[PDB]
Amino acid sequence: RTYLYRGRILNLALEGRYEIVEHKPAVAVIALREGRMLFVRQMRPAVGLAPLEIPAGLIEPGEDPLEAARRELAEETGLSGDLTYLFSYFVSPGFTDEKTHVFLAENLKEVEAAIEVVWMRPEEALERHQRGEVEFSATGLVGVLYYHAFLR
Amino acid sequence: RTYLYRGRILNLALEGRYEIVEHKPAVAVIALREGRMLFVRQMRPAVGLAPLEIPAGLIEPGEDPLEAARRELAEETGLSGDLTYLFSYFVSPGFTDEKTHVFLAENLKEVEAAIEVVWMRPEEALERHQRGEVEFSATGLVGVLYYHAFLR
Ligand SMILES: O=C[C@H](O)[C@H](O)[C@H](O)COP(=O)(O)O
Ligand SMILES: O=C[C@H](O)[C@H](O)[C@H](O)COP(=O)(O)O
Ligand SMILES: [Zn+2]
Ligand SMILES: [Zn+2]
Ligand SMILES: [Zn+2]
Ligand SMILES: [Zn+2]
Repeated sequence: RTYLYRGRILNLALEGRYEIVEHKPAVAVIALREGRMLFVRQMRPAVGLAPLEIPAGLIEPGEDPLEAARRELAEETGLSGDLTYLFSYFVSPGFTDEKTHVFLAENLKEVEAAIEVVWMRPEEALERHQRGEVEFSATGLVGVLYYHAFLR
Repeated sequence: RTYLYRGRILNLALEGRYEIVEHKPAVAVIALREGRMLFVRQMRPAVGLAPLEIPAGLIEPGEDPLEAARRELAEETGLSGDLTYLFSYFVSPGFTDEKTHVFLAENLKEVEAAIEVVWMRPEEALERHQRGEVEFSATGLVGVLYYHAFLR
């Protein structure tokens, strides 16, 4: 494990063959309300566009998944609710170790009044994408599929 | 966009603030057969473990998503089938531009006889994970949720 770079949100290392990008673990929050899912959008310079996503972020030091989940929901949408741990996944285990912890939010309450809050019915997000009008981050897609799988 | 590294499967660059890992687009194949989903496992040095995944890989030069999908299914499981484009997503648009194209495979036929082929019912993969016995890559999770959403 030889490091070629130690950055702000990632490190670039080598393990002989493998190029490994170490990355901080992250969280994602799935929230449904009156048939609409809470998506969000922000400019993403890494991809040149603003894909459809759900409240998410990096787990800060001394903070655990749940806590991180709570903070992200509040900082990105100004809402708080009852969170339940659903599952987790490695974004791309082929080169990075970024692991995302997904949560479900219920009984959302306005606790606060350029990260666009986008309430939208999962069915329409799915249609817009199939029509090529909008893109998906892993979180957005997982939010939609999860919904179609367990929240209808 | 200043490059700090140009590697084999990724490039590390800077856009003033942003640390950007350019990555080749990838494909993923969802296949169900007699209630079992076709998962796969391989050692992943980037994460130190072998998460539950579905046939996937990098799109080679001159190859399009579908073609890549076909090749991966065949090289990793020795099967071929009827593939349909489902949707796509950016693994982690926060730092990388890796985009994955997900396909569904049907009417799988053995076209060929350390990437472990793991046939397993999505319900059990889901239970094992909830029990903390197994991890998920984004592809594996998407495969499971997609199944629970549209293939039951
Ligand atoms: O998460 C997997 C990504 O596709 C990585 O880029 C990984 O290195 C790809 O490896 P492979 O082609 O063996 O699936
Ligand atoms: O795909 C998003 C990943 O979490 C990236 O690491 C991204 O840089 C995180 O940014 P933020 O905390 O603003 O969501
Ligand atoms: Zn954030
Ligand atoms: Zn931070
Ligand atoms: Zn491959
Ligand atoms: Zn290759």
